Amino acid sequence: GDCHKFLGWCRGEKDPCCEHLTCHVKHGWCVWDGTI
Repeated sequence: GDCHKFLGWCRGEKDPCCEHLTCHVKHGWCVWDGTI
């Protein structure tokens, strides 16, 4: 189950992202999270 690439496309889809990422509904692309 490959993970969506960074700054990909989340809008319309409801699937998980790569490590340290979260499907952004508003923006519409996986963004960094947890690493700070």
